[PDB]
Amino acid sequence: PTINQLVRKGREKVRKKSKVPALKGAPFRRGVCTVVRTVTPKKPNSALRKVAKVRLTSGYEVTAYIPGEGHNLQEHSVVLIRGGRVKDLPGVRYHIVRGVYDAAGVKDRKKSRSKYGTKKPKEA
Amino acid sequence: MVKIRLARFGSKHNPHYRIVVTDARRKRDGKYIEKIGYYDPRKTTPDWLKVDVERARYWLSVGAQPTDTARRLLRQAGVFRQE
Amino acid sequence: DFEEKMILIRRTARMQAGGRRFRFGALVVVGDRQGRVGLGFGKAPEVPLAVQKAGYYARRNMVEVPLQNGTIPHEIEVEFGASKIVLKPAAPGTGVIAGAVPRAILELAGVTDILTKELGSRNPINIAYATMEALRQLRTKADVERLRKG
Amino acid sequence: GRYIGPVCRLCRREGVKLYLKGERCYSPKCAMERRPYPPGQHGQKRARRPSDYAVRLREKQKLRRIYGISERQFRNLFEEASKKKGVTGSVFLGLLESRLDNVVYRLGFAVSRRQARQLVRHGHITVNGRRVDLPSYRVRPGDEIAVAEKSRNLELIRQNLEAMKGRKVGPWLSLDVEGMKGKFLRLPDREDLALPVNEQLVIEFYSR
Amino acid sequence: PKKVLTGVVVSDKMQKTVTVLVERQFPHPLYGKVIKRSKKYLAHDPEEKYKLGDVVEIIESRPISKRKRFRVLRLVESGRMDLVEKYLIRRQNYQSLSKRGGKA
Amino acid sequence: MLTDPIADMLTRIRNATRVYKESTDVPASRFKEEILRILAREGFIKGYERVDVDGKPYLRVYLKYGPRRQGPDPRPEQVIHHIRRISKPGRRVYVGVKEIPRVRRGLGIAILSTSKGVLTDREARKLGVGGELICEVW
RNA sequence: GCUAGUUGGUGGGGUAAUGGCCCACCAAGGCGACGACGGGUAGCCGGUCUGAGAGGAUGGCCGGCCACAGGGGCACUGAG
RNA sequence: GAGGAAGAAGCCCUUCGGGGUGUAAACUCCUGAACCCGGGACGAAACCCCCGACGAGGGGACUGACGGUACCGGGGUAAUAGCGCCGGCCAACUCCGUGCCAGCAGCCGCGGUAAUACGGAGGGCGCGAGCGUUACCCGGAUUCACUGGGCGUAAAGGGCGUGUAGGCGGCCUGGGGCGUCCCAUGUGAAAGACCACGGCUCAACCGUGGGGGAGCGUGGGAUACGCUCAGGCUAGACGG
RNA sequence: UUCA
Ligand SMILES: [K+]
Ligand SMILES: [K+]
Ligand SMILES: [K+]
Ligand SMILES: [K+]
Ligand SMILES: [K+]
Ligand SMILES: [K+]
Ligand SMILES: [Mg+2]
Ligand SMILES: [Mg+2]
Ligand SMILES: [Mg+2]
Ligand SMILES: [Mg+2]
Ligand SMILES: [Mg+2]
Ligand SMILES: [Mg+2]
Ligand SMILES: [Mg+2]
Ligand SMILES: [Mg+2]
Ligand SMILES: [Mg+2]
Ligand SMILES: [Mg+2]
Ligand SMILES: [Mg+2]
Ligand SMILES: [Mg+2]
Ligand SMILES: [Mg+2]
Ligand SMILES: [Mg+2]
Ligand SMILES: [Mg+2]
Ligand SMILES: [Mg+2]
Ligand SMILES: [Mg+2]
Ligand SMILES: [Mg+2]
Ligand SMILES: [Mg+2]
Ligand SMILES: [Mg+2]
Ligand SMILES: [Mg+2]
Ligand SMILES: [Mg+2]
Ligand SMILES: [Mg+2]
Ligand SMILES: [Mg+2]
Ligand SMILES: [Mg+2]
Ligand SMILES: [Mg+2]
Ligand SMILES: [Mg+2]
Ligand SMILES: [Mg+2]
Ligand SMILES: [Mg+2]
Ligand SMILES: [Mg+2]
Ligand SMILES: [Mg+2]
Ligand SMILES: [Mg+2]
Ligand SMILES: [Mg+2]
Ligand SMILES: [Mg+2]
Ligand SMILES: [Mg+2]
Ligand SMILES: [Mg+2]
Ligand SMILES: [Mg+2]
Ligand SMILES: [Mg+2]
Ligand SMILES: [Mg+2]
Ligand SMILES: [Mg+2]
Ligand SMILES: [Mg+2]
Ligand SMILES: [Mg+2]
Ligand SMILES: [Mg+2]
Ligand SMILES: [Mg+2]
Ligand SMILES: [Mg+2]
Ligand SMILES: [Mg+2]
Ligand SMILES: [Mg+2]
Ligand SMILES: [Mg+2]
Ligand SMILES: [Mg+2]
Ligand SMILES: [Mg+2]
Ligand SMILES: [Mg+2]
Ligand SMILES: [Mg+2]
Ligand SMILES: [Mg+2]
Ligand SMILES: [Mg+2]
Ligand SMILES: [Mg+2]
Ligand SMILES: [Mg+2]
Ligand SMILES: [Mg+2]
Ligand SMILES: [Mg+2]
Ligand SMILES: [Mg+2]
Ligand SMILES: [Mg+2]
Ligand SMILES: [Zn+2]
Repeated sequence: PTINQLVRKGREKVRKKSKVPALKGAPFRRGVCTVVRTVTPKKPNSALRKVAKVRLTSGYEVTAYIPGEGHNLQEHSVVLIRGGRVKDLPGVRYHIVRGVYDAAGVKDRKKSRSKYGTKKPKEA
Repeated sequence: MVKIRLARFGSKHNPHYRIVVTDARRKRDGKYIEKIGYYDPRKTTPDWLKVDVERARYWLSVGAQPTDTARRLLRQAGVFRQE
Repeated sequence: DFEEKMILIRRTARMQAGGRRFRFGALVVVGDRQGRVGLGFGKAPEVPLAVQKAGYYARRNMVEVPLQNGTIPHEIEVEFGASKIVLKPAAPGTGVIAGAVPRAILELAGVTDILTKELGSRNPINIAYATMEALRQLRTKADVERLRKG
Repeated sequence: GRYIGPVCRLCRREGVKLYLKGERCYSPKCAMERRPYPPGQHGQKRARRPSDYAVRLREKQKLRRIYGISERQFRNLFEEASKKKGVTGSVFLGLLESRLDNVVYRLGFAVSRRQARQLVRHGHITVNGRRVDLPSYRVRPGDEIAVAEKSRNLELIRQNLEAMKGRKVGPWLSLDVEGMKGKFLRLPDREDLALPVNEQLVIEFYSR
Repeated sequence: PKKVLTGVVVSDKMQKTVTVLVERQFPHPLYGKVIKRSKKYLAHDPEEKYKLGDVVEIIESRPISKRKRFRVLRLVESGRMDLVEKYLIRRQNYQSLSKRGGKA
Repeated sequence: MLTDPIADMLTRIRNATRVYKESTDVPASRFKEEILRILAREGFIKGYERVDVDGKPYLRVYLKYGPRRQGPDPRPEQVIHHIRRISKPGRRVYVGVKEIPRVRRGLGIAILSTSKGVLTDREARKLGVGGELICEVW
């Protein structure tokens, strides 16, 4: 564009849209489970991914993924949302933090324990 | 009434003052009108007190009122000597 | 004498009745770190043969780089295809700040302090080619002097 | 904490002799003797063409494992060197060679840089007369690096300083075996140094 | 120093008050090209002396009315509505920038 | 209109050298003439001279080139490898003395129009003045 | 497209002081695409972070200025 | 910390000969963080009092929260290590268990009985009083392109005119100097940032000193270019 | 019919 045009309209700064509206962008947000369903992923995957509807304190009701081998989440299970998309589950943009609130850490896990919230086991 | 007092600079347990000319009503470590010396109460260097008598003499000549301690440092730096 | 650095080797594919037939391509830089570099892009059914040709084509594609205390005598911007490469003269102790492809050309050319930037299409092939051209277009006060004397 | 663990294993990975031990890393046994292949269950298999990154990283791990410093510490020094006027490369080595714990080693008061570190921390060393137990202390040209009088009669200080008798020292230093003193004459040039490191590759590692 | 500006009188419809249009010229902060900007100042004319087309010098003065902080200093050149024209026409265009039109 | 006479001249020079002309004409103008002197003096062009092509005043610019060359494409290297208009109508460019650029670490030249006349980036620096940055050449 | 204290004038009132700051009365004016008006958002700065730079993003702590003291409005006393 | 086996046991891998963990451990010998005992601060020298003049000078006395802390001396025990990762990007590979399940996943993608990608294990790579995760900012992103982009077929030429505002504008002279350029000069608080010395054993954190510029104000100067005013010209334009 |  001519410099004149630039003086006339200038350039437009490009904004960025959040991938995780868990308000205040806050690192995490608290919620209560509404449902604890199971879900089938999109091509070319197949399985029963574990999901939960959470009624966030932010005033939102989003679908959170429950990582780990197995879980212990019922309805009124209060939990912490952190935000992490699940690639094959369109719609799931948050992960549930294991080890906080009613969500148990993953039992028996020995490797990436920081994630999955699993205290270190001692030996003999 | 304007003052010639000490403003604190340094670290915790490590004070270093600036002999300063500031309005009495202003914050201690606030905006001062002029710096005219410095003081290291711990004398960590041979140079723990400089003043510049010429300027200090000026402010006194216009109503500057020194704090008791500011006065002692000023004296020690020959500000009031007259012999 | 001549040191060789392999820029990239790739397995390309052609199609035939019943199945696809392969072939390899290799980019090789050669230089004495004394001011001479050559680029070669050899292709053959096998990697090794590919690299062989690469080297060969390179030695007959040498360029005279006017080093001046480990650096270039002036900035040049060369565009090759949609690839653009920028070369800026730097002082001692800067090193060769450049991406893998142009870096290899430059080091083997005996450049030790240079500033660069890859713009536009970063196709290694075309960037490799833009670099050689840049070095090739470099001139020296002397050269300018003879061009303008007469 | 500065590492603390199997050391003649780091030598093996770098495929080069790192005299971390010292006394034993001389008498055919630093493992780099009849076992110069990296440690691990796969240690003897053929290695693949290391990636440029890999090569820069290994070289940086080499130089840094020599002075036995942490990455945090090591990095800060590099930065200090990038700022400083002059070739941000030789300077960097110079700074490393100025660490007290290192100079203590270069003057042979200790056998290794690890052993030299403990000697400083335990206060058996002195700069310009005053005690100093800071391994990271930077020795400036002109400083005198002696041994605590109260230490001059230490089983270890005698033995090491004894064996130093007759041996020459870095062109930039100067020992006094008798009085157990020494002087940091000048920052060594790269020419004065002679370690298995390609400094440039380290600068490159931190440009990425 | 009290600011002194220079502009054209584009309104003598106020009792002892003239509207002076002042033009500024300067490099654009980011794009460089020299752009032209301007502002109308209400100045003081106690004698109702100055009139349209009048190019004058305006000087920073002690408040005279709300938004009237300048007194006319002197005449630079008289009559020249060519300027008041551009101004007047420009304002006319505005009639055709709403819901209706204004030919051409 | 012509809009930018100076640019028109730089381009005629550019276009002509690209097809290796002997010389090339450019509608004459004082200002343009001052530019040419710098080009001549600098050895970018053999020289120039006023001419009256069909009544009107022009300026024959005599172009320079390197020697014939080896291999395919024996065409001579250009003396004027680059000639770029910097300041232009509607986007004028001015620089202070400390803002005068250094074309190709000195191998090139920048032509400024200062209140002390038209000068090269070095000349200008010497006379300690700045002005409109007309163009760069190398 | 906006405007009636609205824009300007005379006189007054008020204040340390200019001023539609307020009031009488006279004039029709004033502002707007070089956006007025309306809506949204936000204390501003020294500076901080990033960037080769130009830029981009930002004010926590510290220093300067401003604003507020449950929400509005109001004067009194005083150099303030 | 130094020494310490052609290299225990256990665990892992095995072609089954052996290879790993690994000088690592065990042990031997040194040094002694913690602790224990002593000593024990600077920060505080004024106000005031006496002399002298309630001055200048000169004496005198009081006052320490932190703190019995900092530091100093003596004695003195081998004395916490975790966390992430190992398909490519991206440093780091094997066994078993799983069977498109259970699950991983930043992007590309892994799992359908021979999975270096899942879970465990051995080994390995990074950092290490931290490692990881999430969130947000700049970067890379010349991916809003002033520096530094584009629009025939990739996203992009308005369906075409007429023409308002505006932007831009040929060749000579001469005024004026608005833009522009130059010299002086005021301003550019302190912190901060850069540099040089210093003070805490280093550093972090501090002081002290030095250098700096845009911006704007003022005074003076220049006039090539842009601007403006005044003349002129005929190649652009229009007319006959 | 789906995934390679
Ligand atoms: K090209
Ligand atoms: K209107
Ligand atoms: K800012
Ligand atoms: K006295
Ligand atoms: K695995
Ligand atoms: K970004
Ligand atoms: Mg959230
Ligand atoms: Mg499905
Ligand atoms: Mg699948
Ligand atoms: Mg994510
Ligand atoms: Mg999925
Ligand atoms: Mg007072
Ligand atoms: Mg006040
Ligand atoms: Mg105040
Ligand atoms: Mg391949
Ligand atoms: Mg050459
Ligand atoms: Mg081509
Ligand atoms: Mg292109
Ligand atoms: Mg691209
Ligand atoms: Mg440096
Ligand atoms: Mg009035
Ligand atoms: Mg007047
Ligand atoms: Mg050109
Ligand atoms: Mg300027
Ligand atoms: Mg009044
Ligand atoms: Mg009054
Ligand atoms: Mg009003
Ligand atoms: Mg009034
Ligand atoms: Mg305006
Ligand atoms: Mg707010
Ligand atoms: Mg950048
Ligand atoms: Mg950028
Ligand atoms: Mg801001
Ligand atoms: Mg309020
Ligand atoms: Mg409240
Ligand atoms: Mg109230
Ligand atoms: Mg209130
Ligand atoms: Mg009072
Ligand atoms: Mg050991
Ligand atoms: Mg004390
Ligand atoms: Mg008495
Ligand atoms: Mg008395
Ligand atoms: Mg006294
Ligand atoms: Mg008291
Ligand atoms: Mg002790
Ligand atoms: Mg790898
Ligand atoms: Mg994992
Ligand atoms: Mg630490
Ligand atoms: Mg950008
Ligand atoms: Mg984008
Ligand atoms: Mg552009
Ligand atoms: Mg594009
Ligand atoms: Mg299209
Ligand atoms: Mg069309
Ligand atoms: Mg269309
Ligand atoms: Mg038209
Ligand atoms: Mg027009
Ligand atoms: Mg013109
Ligand atoms: Mg001027
Ligand atoms: Mg200035
Ligand atoms: Mg400042
Ligand atoms: Mg120090
Ligand atoms: Mg300073
Ligand atoms: Mg004319
Ligand atoms: Mg069917
Ligand atoms: Mg499938
Ligand atoms: Zn070793």
